[PDB]
Amino acid sequence: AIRDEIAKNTELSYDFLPLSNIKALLFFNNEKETEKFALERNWPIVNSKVYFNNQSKEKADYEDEMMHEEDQKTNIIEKAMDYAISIEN
Amino acid sequence: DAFRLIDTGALINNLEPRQTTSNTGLLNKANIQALIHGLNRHYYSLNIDYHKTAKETKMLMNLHKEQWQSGLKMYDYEEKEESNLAATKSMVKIAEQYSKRIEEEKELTEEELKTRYVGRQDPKKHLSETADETLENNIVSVLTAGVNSVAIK
Repeated sequence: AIRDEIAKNTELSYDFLPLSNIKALLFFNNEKETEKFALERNWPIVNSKVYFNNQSKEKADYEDEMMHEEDQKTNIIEKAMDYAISIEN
Repeated sequence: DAFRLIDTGALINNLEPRQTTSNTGLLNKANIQALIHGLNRHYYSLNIDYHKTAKETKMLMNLHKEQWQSGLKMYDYEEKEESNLAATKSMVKIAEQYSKRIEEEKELTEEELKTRYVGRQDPKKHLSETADETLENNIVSVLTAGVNSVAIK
């Protein structure tokens, strides 16, 4: 549970950590187990550097397609339409 | 106004009621003195109604080609700026009158209250009318700009 909480945090801070630092924060005892966890966490570690950049952006783009969706996103167009029918009721 | 002679003969024998039989009785009685005297002693005045077909009505009623297009035409923006500024400023000056008014104006005798605290040319009401007219407009203003941008591109 500790590993998932920390994993979340470290994205918002930075994009690049060396191999050693990833292991130390998340408290793995094996460096290879570190890189393995990174794939399972859907992070690519390349040449000793994490590239948090990919998945995070991808997720937001995926979230953006759903259905609930117009009033939750809030349209400026909708603001005029809702204001009028209040008055005229 | 429309008129039809009366005969002198009709008035002399006092036979004039014949001409005013079975009617709703609505007569225009505007214009008197010499004019009315002459009318009574010479003609009869009766109503004018206007009948028109709905074909005629529609042709007239129809306006420009650009009439049904105007909502994406919009005001020059320098004037919307001017108007926004004018309304905020004006209400401030009438708001002074309104604050003074409800200092007191809770005594008795209606007309006196209106002279003492300047309840004539009433500030609350004149303010409520201006505030709303400007408010409605500003909804229209935004509505056009957003729509123009998005529809075309």
